[PDB]
Amino acid sequence: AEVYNKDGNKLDLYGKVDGLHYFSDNKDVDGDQTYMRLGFKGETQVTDQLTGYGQWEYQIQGNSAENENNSWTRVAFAGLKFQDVGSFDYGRNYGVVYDVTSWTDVLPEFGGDTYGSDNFMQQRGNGFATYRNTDFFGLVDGLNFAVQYQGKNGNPSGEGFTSGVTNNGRDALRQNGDGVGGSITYDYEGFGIGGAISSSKRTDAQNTAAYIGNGDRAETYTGGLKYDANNIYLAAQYTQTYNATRVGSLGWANKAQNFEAVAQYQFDFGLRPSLAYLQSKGKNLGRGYDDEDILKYVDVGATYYFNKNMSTYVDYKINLLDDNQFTRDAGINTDNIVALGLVYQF
Amino acid sequence: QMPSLAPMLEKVMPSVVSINVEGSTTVNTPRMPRNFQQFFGGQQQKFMALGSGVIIDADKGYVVTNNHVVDNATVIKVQLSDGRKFDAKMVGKDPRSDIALIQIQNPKNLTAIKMADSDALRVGDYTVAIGNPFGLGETVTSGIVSALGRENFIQTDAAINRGNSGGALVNLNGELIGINTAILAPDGGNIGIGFAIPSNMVKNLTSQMVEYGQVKRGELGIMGTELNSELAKAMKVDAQRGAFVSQVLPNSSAAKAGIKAGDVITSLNGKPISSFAALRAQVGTMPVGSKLTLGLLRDGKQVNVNLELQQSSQNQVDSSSIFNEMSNKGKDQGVVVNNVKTGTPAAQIGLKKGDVIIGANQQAVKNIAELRKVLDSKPSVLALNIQRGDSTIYLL
Amino acid sequence: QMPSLAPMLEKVMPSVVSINVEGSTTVNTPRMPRNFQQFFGGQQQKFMALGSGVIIDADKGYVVTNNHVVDNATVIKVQLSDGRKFDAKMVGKDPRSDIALIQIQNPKNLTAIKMADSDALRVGDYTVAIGNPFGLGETVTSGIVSALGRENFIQTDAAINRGNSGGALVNLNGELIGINTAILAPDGGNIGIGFAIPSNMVKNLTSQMVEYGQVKRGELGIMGTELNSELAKAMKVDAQRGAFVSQVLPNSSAAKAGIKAGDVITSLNGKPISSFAALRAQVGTMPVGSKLTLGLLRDGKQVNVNLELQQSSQNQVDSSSIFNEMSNKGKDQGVVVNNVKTGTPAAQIGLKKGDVIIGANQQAVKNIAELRKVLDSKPSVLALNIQRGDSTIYLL
Amino acid sequence: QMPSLAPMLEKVMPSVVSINVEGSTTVNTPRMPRNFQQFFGGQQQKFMALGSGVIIDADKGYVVTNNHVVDNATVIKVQLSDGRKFDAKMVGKDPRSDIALIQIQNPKNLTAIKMADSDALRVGDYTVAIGNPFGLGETVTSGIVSALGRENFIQTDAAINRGNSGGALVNLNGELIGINTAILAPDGGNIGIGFAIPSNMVKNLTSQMVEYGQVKRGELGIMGTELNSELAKAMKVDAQRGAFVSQVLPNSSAAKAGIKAGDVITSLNGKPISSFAALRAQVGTMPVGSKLTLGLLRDGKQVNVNLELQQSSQNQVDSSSIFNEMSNKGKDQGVVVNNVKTGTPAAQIGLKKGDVIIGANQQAVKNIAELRKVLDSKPSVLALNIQRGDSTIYLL
Amino acid sequence: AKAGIKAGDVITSLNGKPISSFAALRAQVGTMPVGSKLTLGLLRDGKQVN
Amino acid sequence: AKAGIKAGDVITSLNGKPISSFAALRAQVGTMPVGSKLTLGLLRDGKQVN
Amino acid sequence: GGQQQKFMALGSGVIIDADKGYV
Repeated sequence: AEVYNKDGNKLDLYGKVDGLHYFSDNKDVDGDQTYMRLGFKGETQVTDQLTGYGQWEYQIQGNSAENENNSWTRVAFAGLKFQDVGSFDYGRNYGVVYDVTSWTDVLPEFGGDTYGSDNFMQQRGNGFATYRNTDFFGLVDGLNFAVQYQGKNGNPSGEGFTSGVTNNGRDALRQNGDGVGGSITYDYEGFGIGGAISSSKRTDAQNTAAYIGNGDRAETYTGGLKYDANNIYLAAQYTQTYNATRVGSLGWANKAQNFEAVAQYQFDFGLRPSLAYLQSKGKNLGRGYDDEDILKYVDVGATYYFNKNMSTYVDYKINLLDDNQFTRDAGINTDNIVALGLVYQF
Repeated sequence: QMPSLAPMLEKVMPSVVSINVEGSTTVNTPRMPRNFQQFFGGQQQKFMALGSGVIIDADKGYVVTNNHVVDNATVIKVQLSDGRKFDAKMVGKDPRSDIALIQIQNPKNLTAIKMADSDALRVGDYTVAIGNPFGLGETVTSGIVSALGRENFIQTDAAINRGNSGGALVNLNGELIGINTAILAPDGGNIGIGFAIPSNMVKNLTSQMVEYGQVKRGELGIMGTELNSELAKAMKVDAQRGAFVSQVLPNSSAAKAGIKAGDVITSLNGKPISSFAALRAQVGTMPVGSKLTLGLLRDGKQVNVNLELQQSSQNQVDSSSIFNEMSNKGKDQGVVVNNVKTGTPAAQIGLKKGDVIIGANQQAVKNIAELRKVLDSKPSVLALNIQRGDSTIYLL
Repeated sequence: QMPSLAPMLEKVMPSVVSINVEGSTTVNTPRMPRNFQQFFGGQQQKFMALGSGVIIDADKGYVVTNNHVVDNATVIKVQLSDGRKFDAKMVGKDPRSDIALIQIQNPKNLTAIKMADSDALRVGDYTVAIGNPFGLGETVTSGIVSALGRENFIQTDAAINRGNSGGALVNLNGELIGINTAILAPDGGNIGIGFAIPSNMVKNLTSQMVEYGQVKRGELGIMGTELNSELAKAMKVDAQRGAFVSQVLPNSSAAKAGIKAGDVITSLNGKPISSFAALRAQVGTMPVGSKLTLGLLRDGKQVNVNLELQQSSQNQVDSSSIFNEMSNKGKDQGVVVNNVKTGTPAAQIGLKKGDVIIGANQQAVKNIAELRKVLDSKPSVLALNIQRGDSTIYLL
Repeated sequence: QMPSLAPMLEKVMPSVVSINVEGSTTVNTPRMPRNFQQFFGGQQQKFMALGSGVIIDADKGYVVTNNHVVDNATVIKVQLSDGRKFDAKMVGKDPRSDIALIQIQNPKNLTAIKMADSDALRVGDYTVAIGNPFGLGETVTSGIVSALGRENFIQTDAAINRGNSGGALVNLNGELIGINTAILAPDGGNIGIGFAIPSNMVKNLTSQMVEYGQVKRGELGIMGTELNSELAKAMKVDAQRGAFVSQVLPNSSAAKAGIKAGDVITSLNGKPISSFAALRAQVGTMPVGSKLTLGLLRDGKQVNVNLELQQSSQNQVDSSSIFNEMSNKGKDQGVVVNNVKTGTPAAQIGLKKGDVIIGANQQAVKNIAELRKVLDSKPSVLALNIQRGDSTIYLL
Repeated sequence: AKAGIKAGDVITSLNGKPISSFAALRAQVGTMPVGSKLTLGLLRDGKQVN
Repeated sequence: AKAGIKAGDVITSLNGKPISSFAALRAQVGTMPVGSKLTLGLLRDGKQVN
Repeated sequence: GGQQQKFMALGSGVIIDADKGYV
């Protein structure tokens, strides 16, 4: 909702409450999953060509008792945009690989989980410096590219570490050395085609015997396709990764091949059914694991839109992973899940 | 033995002082959290400044210094080169020239520099600068006169890489030839070489602060810029070769007499005006009450008018030895007070937005020098014979 | 009284001029919109340059200056220190040394500096530089001879923090000892200290431009770099300690005589060649038509050959006082024209890619100095006795 | 004719040498790929350093230089100004002062500079610096004494924009007055002006390295900082005006005698300690074995104790002319070896973590100067009479 | 602050007695009412005050 | 190694005959039993040995 | 989902033989 628009400054205050419940034989995901998100997007006109902006988004879980608080910052960044040249922003933001993979992250509840948060340059993460050029100086409609740098996020401070520390340090599964990446997308009418590449130094804390997938750098290569017209949405992405994909709590995959596909239709009366397939196939994993499925599921669901502010959905994760030693060791969910959600948003 | 600048420096240093300013200002309230990958876009905040100054009147304890150091000061301290410490109070300042005057409170045995005649300077002439570059103390650096402007800003290579625009510029005889300044405003720090106000101008601007309270510089009260600005384009200006009027200042002579944003001044008293620059500098060669007729451009508009004291150089809590933004009004026609604030310590005393003060708590106050001359002699009973046009009240 | 450089500066300044260049160049076409968070990767564009120069021949109005200032000039203006303004035309330039010669059009009462003997310079010697640092005018700065190379680039601390490589370097007697340059090509601006071409080299390079049209420097026509480059690795070069040949220039002597990319020169006339650098500098100590046999490396290849005039120093629209890129060919064997352009004003006149001009519109044109010596005396009827090898046509 | 510094520079240059260091260090292992839009956060790596030095003892071939140049050296080469090349070995270094001593191996016909008396320096005094700014060679730059500290770091404007902190600072008589340093540690490069250690301190620190093996500077062995640090806040410190103790060093006197992180020292021998700074400098005016009682703050704690040689200035593979980190122990009570490494070439020889060496392979080794005095005279049979407290073994 | 001390120094004793931990010290200074005088040994190189 | 040669040189012939590819060479050296002698031309600037 | 590491433990015990010092 735009709550302020005066003398060239605009402020949009937005959010949602998702009354949400999971049904699953897996009791670690089963039960109340209610949550809310809040955010703001602000923009200020500096000149006719130059605009400054900032965005912040926060998630607060609504499913805990009052003696605890489970909340986090999704994004927080400030930036400058110049008409027909580009933009730059810095902060917690999305990695440029997400420019392509976001195209299949459109499912009612699940999806978008061949990668995670704080996972090199694949999704949300800290310390992104992002440069973007839209429409190639305004001379090629629909063509966009981006180049991104990520600074090191290392070991926690004040915990007796003698190397690799940063002020905002964290556990090794969520660390990263310096990284660089890029994306190109082209959209003509309904069609879209895109590609992205990322390369991040891996830290010493990540390259210990306690984690599978030791390596100097984490690399990702992504291609994507999209069709979005005539009430039909189709998209697919394929990603090859090296020492970049987490294998639950075990560490990372030496190599992984990720694939996601989605098909959706929008009825006039407000119903939007969705069908999707995701898989992540790991190779040469180490410790005798050899080749294993990290993720494999079919997602069938539907959303009903009452209007732009109220909707309800059901999403059914038909989980094709089988319960074995590998998935047990990594703590990967192999059970089906049904989600039922009712969402108010502004 | 060997040549050295130490012998004259020993006769000069006692006149150079160090200055420590403490003061506050209004900063915007930080919005959290902080996202360094998100390029965005009231509370007083204390800050500390430090600079150099030169003793210019040993008896009165008058020290000349840069306005970028003492600006916004609440507390200004001075330390002599022998280590004696004193307190100081604002007596004057002038942001254009970046020159300010202060007075050591309770001077005792001071030494003043002799001022040389700026007009006799020549380019190959030797120069020596004295200042406090990085805070670590009083540094002297040497060199020569690089460019003699010809406003006559002096240019010299006796500067300092990445340091703050020090203070005194002295010749080989130990005489003051210029006060080094900072042309990188609201910053301090140089462009690569040094810029000094010439000693003769320093003498002149400085006496005004003493004998009037401020410098007699009239403003045309317009504000604007060049014909390249986004507004000169976003508003498409015909015939571009002059000063763009972005706005006419309120209660101004430009405002009073007639003028409106858009018109591009083309001349000033017959002479061509090709840039705000040219104009800003020309209006600076004219003391208050002067009359200057200039040609504007809308279709072909032109007028004649008389300007009043500028608003940049003003006073604050130093007129009444007590504590609390006036300035002079026209000729010796009292002291007119300007924009009052929010804390309202002085407004609370019955002083509005346009209140003159011809009554020296009993006598004549044709100016702030005089007025302040009384609020310093008889600090007992004070009744300000103020008359803001009509109302002639007498507050305490 | 006190010492000063002003007395000799007054005898020097009349020889230092200011230079304003106006010209254009080819820039890429901006692609919009502009995304500042997107690190990417033909039309003439006017630009303005400004620099200093030194009057070196009062009668002919010959001014020496940096090639980085006049390069690509369409219009070059000169303003004397007394304020008189003149027009100037290119007479010569040499990008290697970053030195150029120009001629004031219609000189009247000029003063030329005396050139001192560079060879007598010593490190503790005093130095004074004169230039136009930030455009604001003519600045002089002083210092000493820091390093005497020993090409003999002179190194001096009389530079300027963040400013553009000025021009004249003069000793305490007011004599020219070097022209300050910019070793930060296609930039201008210094590394921290100053680099000057020595006066004796300036005299030498300068006379060549006068008496030939350009400087006699032969090129081996190879182009390449060190053994660290991505191409020396991406192509894996055996035995790395020499100059990497990235490409052999077309219609060159290296090309003609024999050589192909990859070979790493190891010597030049018996002597070891450990870096492109070493080589680029060695080939620069050899005037056209010279013969220099060098050893290459592929398995063990070596050849001997003779080089021709370089292509960096060339002429354009200043040969024919009119307006329109030739250069000299071998010894006094006429003037060979090079790569014609797209606008084709000169190609349109029957001049191809390799057309010599031994006919001075009637006489002998062994060189551009002579040729231009005729297209300036008789601007009436012009018939260019050009013969591009075989065809001996006579265009107007 | 004209004045020049060349005549004294010719009597000085033979004493200034160039220094080329080759050595290695431990760098972290690069993690690939590399993502420049991802702000993150063991193997030896060779590096090359280069700097200047000054011949201080012609007979012994003793050259003074900066510790930031020779630190971590494996190979140190020296080239005289006449071009003769020599090898050099570490004899001493002291990171605090950033001063180091080396010895030319096999000197022949050397010239040493005369050292002047630092104490007689005055601010207007003339100064000349000699160094190797950008590698391209030996550059001299001139100026004056800017600030005389009063530790007496000398401040001078004879520096270099963006260049590495050279070496010699000489007066107009060619005498050494200071060695230029770099206060931008583990960087090299200046803040804008020049900082030199005064010649008298250089003489003093230098003799210690000779006659003892290292400089006698005792450390209090605490490590910490100011009361602003994140840890002074994250741990909330009461009464903030002193030195914050972040940690007490192991096997130290602070440790031994009594003290624990957190306490904020408030005084040292009665005198106020308002900053780590003040303290770090005060403890540096006290040679080993000294006793200094200081007041701590927890609730109101205070103690008295005696300090031992610091650990910053130590030796390595230069004690035994052979190759392989000891230092001195208390007064002339032998040479105590410190933290052994991983390659263990010296540990492999029966030398633990705390092994003294009073036996000069037969004689008295009250110190590293003596010890090294023997491992240089009789390189035949070597039996180290070491006794690490109890065990008195005799290894080869 | 007034009397003299600066961050970093590690107190080693309080009135002659060993101080091995902030703890020990925080507790010892708590057995002393205002205006009391307690001389303690600090450590920088070997500093001590009263 | 013993006889003389260093990385970089590109063999151009083997006993007078042209060597246009490692291939050609690897196969030619395979038609020669131990102790044989084969003189080949290298290329650096123009080097050759036996 | 090798190096020795020092650790410290503390507990209580009961004297069960005063002569032999058995706890």
